[PDB]
Order: sequence, then C-alpha cells, then structure tokens
Amino acid sequence: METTYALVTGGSRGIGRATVLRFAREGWSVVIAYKSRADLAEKTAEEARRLGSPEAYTVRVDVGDPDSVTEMSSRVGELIPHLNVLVNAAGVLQLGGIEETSISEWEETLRVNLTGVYLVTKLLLPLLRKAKWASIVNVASIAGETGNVVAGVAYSASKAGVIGLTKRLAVQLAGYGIRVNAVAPSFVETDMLHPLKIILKPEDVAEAILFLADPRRSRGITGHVLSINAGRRT
Amino acid sequence: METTYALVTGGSRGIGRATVLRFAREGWSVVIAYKSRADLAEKTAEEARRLGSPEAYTVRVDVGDPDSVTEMSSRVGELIPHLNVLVNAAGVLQLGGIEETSISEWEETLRVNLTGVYLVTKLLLPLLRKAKWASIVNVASIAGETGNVVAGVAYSASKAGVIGLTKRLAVQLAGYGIRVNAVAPSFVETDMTRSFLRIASLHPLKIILKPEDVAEAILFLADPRRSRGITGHVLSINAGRRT
Ligand SMILES: NC(=O)C1=CN([C@@H]2O[C@H](COP(=O)(O)OP(=O)(O)OC[C@H]3O[C@@H](n4cnc5c(N)ncnc54)[C@H](OP(=O)(O)O)[C@@H]3O)[C@@H](O)[C@H]2O)C=CC1
Ligand SMILES: NC(=O)C1=CN([C@@H]2O[C@H](COP(=O)(O)OP(=O)(O)OC[C@H]3O[C@@H](n4cnc5c(N)ncnc54)[C@H](OP(=O)(O)O)[C@@H]3O)[C@@H](O)[C@H]2O)C=CC1
Repeated sequence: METTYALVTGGSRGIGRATVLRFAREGWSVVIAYKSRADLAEKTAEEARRLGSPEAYTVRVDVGDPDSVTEMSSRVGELIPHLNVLVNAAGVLQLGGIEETSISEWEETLRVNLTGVYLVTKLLLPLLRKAKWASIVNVASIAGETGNVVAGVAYSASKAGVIGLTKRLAVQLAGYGIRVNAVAPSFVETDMLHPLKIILKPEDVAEAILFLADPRRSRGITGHVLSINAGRRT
Repeated sequence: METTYALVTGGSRGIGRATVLRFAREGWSVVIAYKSRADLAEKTAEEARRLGSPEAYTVRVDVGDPDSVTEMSSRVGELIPHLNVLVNAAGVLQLGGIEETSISEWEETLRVNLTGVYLVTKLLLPLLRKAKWASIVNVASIAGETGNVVAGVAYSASKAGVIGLTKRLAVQLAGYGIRVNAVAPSFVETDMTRSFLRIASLHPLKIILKPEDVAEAILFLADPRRSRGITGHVLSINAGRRT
C-alpha cells in the first residue's frame, strides 16, 4: 500500500496535537498546520517522528483567510504526493448571548469555525482525490447538537454549521470514495453535568478521530457525527 | 389586551408572503420586510389588510447587510409599539458541490442565510422584549438536517447553522419568556421553478408542498395559544421524505 499522509489543522495544541501524535503511533506521516505557534508545531513534529511518523512536516496557515489557505495548499502539494486524511481541528471558542455578541465577534467566529473548514477542505481536495483512499474528520461540538450547553450563540451556530457541512460533503464526495465524518465532544480539558464520572481529555477525542479516519475501522461510516460527552447528551 | 404585531422577512414572496397572509387571517398586524420588490410588498400589505390585519406596513431590508438591518429596526420601532412575532424567511438558494462553490458564493450564502437571521433577531430583540409575549420562528430546511438532499454545500451549512442558532437562542432567550423554533421544509413550490419540466415522488405522501402549508406550521409555532410549551424545536415538513 501507499504511505499514509494526514494533515491536521490546529495540530500544535489540544485535540489536534493529540490527534497528530495518535496518527504518528499508527505510523502515518503527518503535516501539522498551525496559525502562529511555530515553536509548538516543530516540537509536536519532533514527538511525531519519535512516536512513528515516517515524516512530519509543519505548515503555517490562518484557516479563516482564503489567501493563507491557498498558499498552505500549494506548500503542502510540494511536500507530499497525496493526502489520505484531513482533520479540521482549528476551531475557536466564543461565549455570550445574542445581545452581548457583537457583529464582528459573530463574523469572526463563523469565519474561523465554519468557513475555515470549508476553505481548508476545498483547497486540499485535489490532494485527497489523488490518494488511493481518503477520509475527512471535522471537529464539531456538543454545542452544535444542542442549545442546552454553555456556549456563545456564534459558537453554537458555527459548530452546527460544521455538522451540516459534514453531512452534505459526505453524500457529495462519496462518489470519489472520500468519507466525511465529525466528532462532537463536550467540554475537553486543554491548555485553555454528566453521568459518567470522568473528564474528557484530548487523547480521548483523538481515539475517536482515528477510528473515523481509518478505513480499516470505519470504511462503511460516512456522514456520521460521533458524540463524545460521557453521557451528558443521549 | 394588546394588539398582536408580527414581522416577516422575505414577506413579499413564497413562504414569507403566505405566512404574512395567514397571520392577517388571524387578525394580527403585520410588517412586511422585503429586499427589492417594493411593488409586490405593497400588494401583499393590501391583501393583508383585506384579510384581517388591523395594520399592515412594508419595510425594505437586506438581511445580509448590518446597516440595512439597523435602519430597518429603527423604522419598525417608529411604526409599532412592540413585536410579538418574528419570522425569518429571507433565505436564498445555493447549488453545487464544494469544488463548484466559489469562496465568494459560500460567503454570500452564509451572510444572507445564517448571519442574516442573527442580525435581524439581534436588532429586533428590544421590540420583542417589549411585548407581553413573543416568539421567533426561523425557516430552515431539510438540507440543514441531512446531507441526502440536492442543495449546495453552502446552503446546507447555512441552514444547519440556522438550526443550531435556533436551539441556542431558545435556551438563552427562554429567560425573557421568548420562544424560538424553526420549521424545516423540503422542496416547496416557489420561485425555484428551475425544477419544472418526480419531485412529488421523493416522499411517501404523494402531495405537493405549498408555501401555505409551511405558513400553517409557522403559525402553530408562533401562536402561544397553540405552542406555549414548545421552544428550541425543529418542525420538519417533508411529507415523510425523512423520518
Ligand atoms: N475544548 C472543548 O471543550 C471543545 C473543543 N472543540 C473543538 O476542538 C477543535 C480545537 O479546539 P482546541 O483543541 O481546544 O483548541 P486550542 O485552544 O487548543 O487551539 C485551537 C487550535 O486552533 C489553532 N488554530 C486556530 N486557528 C488556526 C488556523 N487558522 N490555522 C491553524 N490552527 C489554527 C490554534 O493554533 P495556533 O494558535 O498555533 O495558530 C490551536 O491549536 C476546535 O474545532 C474546537 O472547537 C469541540 C468541542 C469541545
Ligand atoms: N423552496 C424550497 O424548496 C425551500 C425553501 N426554503 C427556505 O424558504 C425561505 C424562503 O424561500 P422562498 O420562499 O422560496 O424564497 P423566494 O425565492 O420566494 O424568495 C425568497 C425571499 O427572499 C427575499 N429576500 C432575499 N433577501 C432578502 C432580504 N435581504 N430581505 C428581505 N427579503 C429578502 C426575497 O424578497 P425580494 O426579492 O422582494 O427582496 C424573497 O421573498 C428561505 O429561508 C429558503 O431557503 C427552505 C426549504 C426549502
């Protein structure tokens, strides 16, 4: 088989970083996409190489900016022959009701959390179509599933939008054999109410992302939202 | 004791228009918010008054533009004392897969269908809070509930966003006693004639969904006498295409 290549936005922290390292343990080559923490990205790359990635690259990108994403895309195309897995995990949190959410805050949240997913996926599709097999995993949130959670109105709207995008892309891209799924975690403990007495960690979400990314495990699953909330919402 | 006032965006055509007229039959005063066809909006206002609206007003607004919405809310505040019902039905269609959907096409779709609902609701909240009872009904789409439909990627994302927004506002605004729900219709006979010489065979119930069928669901969700205990719900109208 061909070498496996995975790209993870928000790959230098939280869920994205945990996902990159989980992929490395699988022997998958990785591309760590980050906005500004070049230091954290390179240190993540060094751990990925130690853990098992044949190759680990870093690439700077602002997912909410079209030009930045277009450049990242070209840059990535110069480093790898194809892309098997794309994980969009570069979302940003937002809090507050509609009265306290200013128009600029609303727009910025949608630009990064929703438009960013569409942009990264759009520009990297040619690389994904070149792979013998491919999958896409978007990191949504329980906030996109329900209003009964403390999250800003823009955050909830953007995450629900990510879920809608995930489902439509799954059906539309199924023709190319590309699977598209999402994970919807509840509160996750990072460097920033439920029946099961545990605290979700980035590594817990990474396991779920790996399951959905790997065709050996989920080849028949597409357009699904895998909820990880320790039972807060069934 | 107080007159019922309802505002409907996209009120001069399709679902919005049918809703305005159904509201008029209920004896509610209506504000017809429209984007460009001032002539059709006035015709709607006339028909509303004839049907039962004590008062019928028209207001121009581009829900995708902050200045336009802000100006619209100011004008509305000069015409009515409060607002009991808000219906956001000013959405636009978008077709195409991700490769076929240009960045600008995506942005404009989100701007109108999702950000527009947020804008209108945000600028009119003061008037809604002034009323003794209030409810918001957003028009989503089956496209926001499932990927198994023919609709563009941006359209599906924006409508799913509308549903997420609806749910969160329902929980957040419950404190003010304001209910927020959504209707999610599938194919509806409207100025989307593109699909006409099959669609009626897309569902178990062999019927043809009309704007007035959606208007009935919107009325149910808007009227507290009918749905006082319902909030944050998405009422699907698809003749069984999706259960
Ligand atoms: N924590 C939670 O409770 C939950 C989180 N999520 C989702 O997890 C995903 C990541 O969250 P989390 O891991 O906490 O986030 P972090 O706060 O750890 O950082 C988020 C990532 O966003 C990255 N980022 C932001 N913009 C870009 C960009 N434009 N390009 C590349 N990276 C970008 C940051 O990179 P840098 O700063 O270096 O640019 C950072 O690694 C998001 O989709 C989030 O919404 C979902 C549900 C729950
Ligand atoms: N038809 C279908 O199959 C389905 C439709 N829907 C939804 O129904 C809602 C309306 O669709 P439909 O009734 O067919 O649309 P129409 O094509 O009949 O017209 C849509 C309305 O959009 C109005 N409009 C667009 N922008 C604005 C604006 N900025 N301010 C005020 N009005 C605006 C137009 O008014 P003017 O041109 O006068 O400015 C028009 O009345 C949308 O949310 C749509 O997505 C949902 C599911 C299915």
